[PDB]
Amino acid sequence: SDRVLQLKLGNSAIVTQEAANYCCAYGEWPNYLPDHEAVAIDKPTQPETATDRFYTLKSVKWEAGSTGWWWKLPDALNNIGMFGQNVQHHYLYRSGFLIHVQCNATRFHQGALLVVAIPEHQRGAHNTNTSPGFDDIMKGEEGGTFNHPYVLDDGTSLACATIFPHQWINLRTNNSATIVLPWMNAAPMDFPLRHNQWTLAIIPVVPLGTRTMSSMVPITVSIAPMCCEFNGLRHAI
Amino acid sequence: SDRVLQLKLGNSAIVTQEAANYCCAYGEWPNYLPDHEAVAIDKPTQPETATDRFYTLKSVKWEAGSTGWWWKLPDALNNIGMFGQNVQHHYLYRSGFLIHVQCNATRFHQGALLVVAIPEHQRGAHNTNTSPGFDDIMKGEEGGTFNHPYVLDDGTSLACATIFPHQWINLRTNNSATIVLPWMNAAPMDFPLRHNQWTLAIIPVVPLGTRTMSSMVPITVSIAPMCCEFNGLRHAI
Amino acid sequence: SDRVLQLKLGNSAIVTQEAANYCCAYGEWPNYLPDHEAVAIDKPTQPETATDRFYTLKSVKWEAGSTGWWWKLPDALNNIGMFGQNVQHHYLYRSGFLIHVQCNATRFHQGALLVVAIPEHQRGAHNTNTSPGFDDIMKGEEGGTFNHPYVLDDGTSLACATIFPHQWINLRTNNSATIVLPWMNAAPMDFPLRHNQWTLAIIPVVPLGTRTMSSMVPITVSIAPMCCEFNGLRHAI
Amino acid sequence: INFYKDSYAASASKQDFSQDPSKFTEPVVE
Amino acid sequence: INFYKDSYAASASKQDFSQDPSKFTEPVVE
Amino acid sequence: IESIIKTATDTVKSEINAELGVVSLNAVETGATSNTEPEEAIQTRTVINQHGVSETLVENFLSRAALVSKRSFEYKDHTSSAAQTDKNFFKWTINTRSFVQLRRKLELFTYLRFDAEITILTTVAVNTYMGLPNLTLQAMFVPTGALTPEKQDSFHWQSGSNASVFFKISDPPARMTIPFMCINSAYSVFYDGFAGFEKSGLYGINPADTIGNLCVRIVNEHQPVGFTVTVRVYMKPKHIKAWAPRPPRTLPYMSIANANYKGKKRAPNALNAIIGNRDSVKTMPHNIVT
Amino acid sequence: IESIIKTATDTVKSEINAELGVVSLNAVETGATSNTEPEEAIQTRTVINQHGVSETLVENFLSRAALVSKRSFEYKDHTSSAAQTDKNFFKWTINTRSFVQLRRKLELFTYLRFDAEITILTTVAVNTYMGLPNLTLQAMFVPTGALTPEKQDSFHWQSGSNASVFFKISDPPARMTIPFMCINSAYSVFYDGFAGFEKSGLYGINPADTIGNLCVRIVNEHQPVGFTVTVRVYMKPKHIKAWAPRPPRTLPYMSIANANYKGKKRAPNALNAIIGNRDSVKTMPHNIVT
Amino acid sequence: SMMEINNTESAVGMERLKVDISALTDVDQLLFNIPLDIQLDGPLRNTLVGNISRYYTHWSGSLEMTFMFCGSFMATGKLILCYTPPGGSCPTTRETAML
Amino acid sequence: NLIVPSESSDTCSLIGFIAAKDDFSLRLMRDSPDIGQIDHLHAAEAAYQ
Ligand SMILES: CC(=O)N[C@@H]1[C@@H](O)[C@H](O[C@@H]2O[C@H](CO[C@]3(C(=O)O)C[C@H](O)[C@@H](NC(C)=O)[C@H]([C@H](O)[C@H](O)CO)O3)[C@H](O)[C@H](O)[C@H]2O)[C@@H](CO)O[C@H]1O
Ligand SMILES: CC(=O)N[C@@H]1[C@@H](O)[C@H](O[C@@H]2O[C@H](CO[C@]3(C(=O)O)C[C@H](O)[C@@H](NC(C)=O)[C@H]([C@H](O)[C@H](O)CO)O3)[C@H](O)[C@H](O)[C@H]2O)[C@@H](CO)O[C@H]1O
Repeated sequence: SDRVLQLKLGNSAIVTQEAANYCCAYGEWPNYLPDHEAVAIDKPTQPETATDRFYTLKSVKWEAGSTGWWWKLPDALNNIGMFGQNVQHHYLYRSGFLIHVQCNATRFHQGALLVVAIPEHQRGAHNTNTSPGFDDIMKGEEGGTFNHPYVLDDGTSLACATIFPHQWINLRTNNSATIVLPWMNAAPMDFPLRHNQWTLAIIPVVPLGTRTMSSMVPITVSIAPMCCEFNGLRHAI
Repeated sequence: SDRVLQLKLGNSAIVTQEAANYCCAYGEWPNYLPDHEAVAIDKPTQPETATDRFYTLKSVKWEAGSTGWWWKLPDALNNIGMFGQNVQHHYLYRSGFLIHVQCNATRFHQGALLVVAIPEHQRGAHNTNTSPGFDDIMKGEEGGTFNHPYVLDDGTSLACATIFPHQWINLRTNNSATIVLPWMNAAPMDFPLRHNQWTLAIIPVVPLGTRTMSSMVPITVSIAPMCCEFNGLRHAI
Repeated sequence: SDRVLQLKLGNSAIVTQEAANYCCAYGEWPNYLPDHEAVAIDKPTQPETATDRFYTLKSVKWEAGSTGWWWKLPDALNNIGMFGQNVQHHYLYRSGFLIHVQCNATRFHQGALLVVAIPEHQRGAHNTNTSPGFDDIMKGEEGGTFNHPYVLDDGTSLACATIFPHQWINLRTNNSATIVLPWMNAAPMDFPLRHNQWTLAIIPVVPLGTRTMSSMVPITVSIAPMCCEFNGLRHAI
Repeated sequence: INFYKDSYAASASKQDFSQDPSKFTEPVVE
Repeated sequence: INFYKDSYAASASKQDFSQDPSKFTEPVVE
Repeated sequence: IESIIKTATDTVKSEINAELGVVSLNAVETGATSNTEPEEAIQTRTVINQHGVSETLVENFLSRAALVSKRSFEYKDHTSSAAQTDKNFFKWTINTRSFVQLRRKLELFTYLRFDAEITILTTVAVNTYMGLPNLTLQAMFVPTGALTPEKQDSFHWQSGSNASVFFKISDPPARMTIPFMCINSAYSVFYDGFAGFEKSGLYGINPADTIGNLCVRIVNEHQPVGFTVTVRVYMKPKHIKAWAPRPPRTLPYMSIANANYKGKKRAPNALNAIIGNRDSVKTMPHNIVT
Repeated sequence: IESIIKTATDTVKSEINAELGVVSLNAVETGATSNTEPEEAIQTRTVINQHGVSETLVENFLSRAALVSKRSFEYKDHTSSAAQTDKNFFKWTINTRSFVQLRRKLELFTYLRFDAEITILTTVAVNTYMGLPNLTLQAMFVPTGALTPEKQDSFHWQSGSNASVFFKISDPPARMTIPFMCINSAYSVFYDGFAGFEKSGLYGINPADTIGNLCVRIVNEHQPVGFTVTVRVYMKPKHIKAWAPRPPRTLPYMSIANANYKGKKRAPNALNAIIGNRDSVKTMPHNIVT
Repeated sequence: SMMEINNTESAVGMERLKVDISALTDVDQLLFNIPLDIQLDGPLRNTLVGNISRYYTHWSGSLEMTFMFCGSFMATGKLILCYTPPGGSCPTTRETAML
Repeated sequence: NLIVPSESSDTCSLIGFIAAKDDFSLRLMRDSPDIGQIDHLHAAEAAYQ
């Protein structure tokens, strides 16, 4: 009941069947921006199935000395599909996200994945007073790697990161995490190229371990934007 | 009453005020594809204001020995704006068009423009048995020039081209033509990169003439796609 | 409808027919001073058609290097007709004004006239600490010329002078401006020889230009005092 | 709050939300 | 007590006892 | 049509227009501003706009307490000082034109009717240091043209009928409301004329619009040492009615007696160039580099 | 389900459970916290729990007046002082990040909407002793990026439209409420991005979340001796709405511009050891000796 | 109120309040551009919307730009006036700005 | 194109206006950067005489 899950958005579908009951972030489902919260007065484009569909990223190799992986949203998707084209042709952006993180292994493998969506993950740099630059933050579809995931690369803590919307991929129990993110910003819409509302963080709290045949175990991230709005149509940036 | 005209689509607006009462092609207004005529069963994207908006092409110089200009639709727009991105990311396409052709000059200038939208303008080549190639037909945003506009480059006639949806720009009377085209195909939708439903033809039946100061007189084509549908979402071609 | 206009006051009439819909200053029409705002207790003379009639001033030559023209009211009219005699024989004065500014040229001429009525146009002098004298301000029927019309000769701006009651004479569109001024003073009545409630300013924002035969283009100012009251009858000053 | 006997003594009157911008934006007659 | 004309001027509002901890403790759907 | 506006207007959703008849194209030459709505220009959405408009109320825009006078004087023995010096007292004809932030705000209008809330801050500095005296000051309101005192111990300071306020430096600042005093229903912020029957009077200055005089002394006899006493007068207009808005002052003010202008030497706010220059009309001044 | 909670919940008595079916064993991997009640884990009694929860209200947890700025400067003659020195005046861009107790409390949340109650304490020390002057200070609120004064007797201190507060050292501390000022519905306590359209802007700093500027001068002319004047600014957030709680800061703060981290050299709060070490996982750190 | 779009050198005084357009011999040509931050110095600053806004810090709401053509009656022509929402550089070609 | 006959002026002018609409709002009142002084104005001392 909690394991079986079917996720159809647009022309994309995902059947995960070793799932663990999906996370709706703060009990909030994505919606379109209502008229009493709206600011930009032009009629938005809501591309629906052209953008509200699962975008699979490049898989990362879960390895023995791995620290963690992060992707920033919408930045991981700003150059993919018709979502990326609506991002590049519009000033404003608003959507929710359906994040589906996939990692299976054998029944002889051990390993726990904290799959956590962090709102406004302002990254700190280590051992310096200089703030992280544009290239450290805006990695795009490739994402980044955690430097010190124990303090979540911001001087706080991995241990208290369960205050954020999260699931776990414990290789005993499940092979997929599913987080549903709403719009998470102080503003109604946003310029999607200079601001990230959510950071999907995927962290090896318990490392991958087995004594069976060593296979490449990947972690696959599929992200569906949900309820996309785009205001301020112009030329492509 | 017939002269004043206001054309608002999306974020685009056109006020022409020396117009001559716009042509609705075959008395038909563009609509979305209804369910009883639909074929492709996936939910189409209907981008609305992201695509249903005026696209201005490059202006052409109306000159003394000019023969004519043609643009093929959707091919003139398949690489412009969010219409071009929806064209490049989808297999199927259906829209109507609002064509607004603009050419003014002084009250001392003379000249008549047959502005005619030709459905399925299968172009013939002159003085050869070889059919026109891909490069002769698919000019894109630049359009083409009529070789023999008196037979409409297909062995027929300029003189009977008023059977097609047309207006005139007689420089006495008006400075703008406005043709509203519906979907004009034997099929409900179409692959927009290999088939052109309409050809906007703009032909000097009476040449530009004056005895005042010679200015560059341009002909400006603004085309609004109307009721865009796009089926078969995939990667960009 | 907006172009045709007929202005009958007293024995004077003006038919302008290239007008642009007359300005009523602050949406206020001239009235006589009511009893609940009245101060001077003697019965005023209200000469009606003897004073409430168009007074045409001397025309000014609109020329290529012209800066602007100003007339101060009531000072431009204090020595004209029966208005001037009622001004010279009474201490107190109150009226509105109907200002009709006239300037036509050919359909080959270009030029824009900001015709603006400025309340309490306290003129500044340029490049000095000394205030303007009596002779700089009180020009009478001849009026004055703007020194620096870009700052309206008071260190402010031509560009924001549309906050005042104004019309334009764009030689394309119209040949006449018409501003209806009410009484505009902190006091109910006023001594008309030492205070000007309104300044009609007429400024070449776009200069006169043509390539046809150069004719003298004049600007003709016709001012009708409206609802004249005069208190404090005595000898002529 | 005002304990003075003159009404001009009171605090500022920041309560007049009546606007008529048309006397500056549309001072035309037709 | 507030004698200022702006509502932000008031004292702190220590009266909101509404809790929804389940949006952090049970953000699940089933 | 006059209406009560507490928030900015809502945007209604709009659709595609293709109409031959009624018009984004207006008539400038009538002097009217464009009434083109965004619903008629682009294709809009519904926005319920909850943005308040109260901070641009003229009452809020002008009821800021602004510095109108700032006078330092020596508080000392003035047996052997110059006849120009403020000898433990100054007089000040109340104007709103000496300090340019309040001046440009009030000169946004032609007519103003307001009560003048007058706040008086006094600071003292020793001219070695032995401490600051808690001095009593007298500020006496004197009408325009009336008799002002000529020395510190003048018998005009008795204030039989002039309003005087006594206040100490350790106290909060002295605060009085001067009413709307004009013989007219509004002050003339600009006065296009002479307020005298001969032709030698001052242009631009109507003494009806002068509030009055602040005659400010130190009530104390002088100390054995000297002090510099700076009196700052603050005016808050209140119960404000404003009429006939004007172009704002662009050029720097030259004088308080008039609207004379010089401009700065270069753009911005020069005589022939109010806005700072760009290279061409197709040069974008802060173009985003990508 | 959202509900009003004024006290901690009561415990119901429970009995012996021996059931084959419904579960003390939950699902961590869903991201949900254990809903196991003590009634279901042990055999409980009835406890009517009257413990209030009002002190952990976010309004009470954050409406403490906290030191946000502490600036000393010389109050003296500054004819011959360095161009770095505060020459009888300082400006301060209002931040909540310079003092780490308030910073960590506000950084417990992602979004905060609050009005800022600003309290200003001024202390003065003589730089021999002759007494302390009751000085008048001006604190002028200036918006983010706007013009701040450049000297002590600047004409920007006239405050035609800027709010200024004048206050004396002998008075109670100056106190103003700054509203919730942000162009957004909340401040972003953390800002994951750049607030500029080019790629050279600062990371983590949204100027929408900057309250503004406190420009604090001494209004007095300088005394013949010098004084050190320490201005302490206190901010109490009020009318607080807080969104999206975060892990608390564990490592020491390095800067106010960012969330950069170093940790301490050893546990506790080191980069690789937040909690202080014990010998083994089966070593009890404060084991009772009997 | 009048924008000072021609805020260039050699444009002296009143010449700054108009933009001279001429006949061109190339198509789709840029004529002028306008920076749009009303809180800054530029063609919008000495306007009624610009000067009052610079007494304030925060602003919301739509703007209208009205352009009056002041050629002759015989002068004809078509312009396209494009507002581009922010993000990248100012558009320099017509086919980029009409998007 | 701007297309004029021989006796029209070949260069034409555009006057641009800007207004705000009625959805316009202004917050956070500050001193204007458009006016300033670094001295006292002329005749301001005469108010003390
Ligand atoms: C501060 C900053 O980030 N950049 C400065 C540039 O803006 C500056 O370039 C000059 O900027 C000037 C700005 O125009 C105003 C303004 O601040 O809005 C226009 C005001 O009306 C004017 N005020 C008065 C009372 O005249 C004001 C004033 O002149 C300045 O504050 C004086 O410094 O300027 C203007 O556009 C100039 O044309 C432009 O060159 C550069 C200097 O090149 O310095 C940067 O620090
Ligand atoms: C005071 C007392 O009764 N005993 C002291 C021992 O506790 C101390 O042993 C060290 O105690 C440390 C306590 O951990 C904290 C704390 O006070 O809770 C953890 C805090 O996060 C940390 N604060 C910061 C800002 O880093 C705090 C801080 O480091 C200390 O106050 C600095 O002195 O410490 C910790 O567990 C150590 O690992 C442990 O050795 C002994 C010293 O051995 O001194 C006793 O006086």
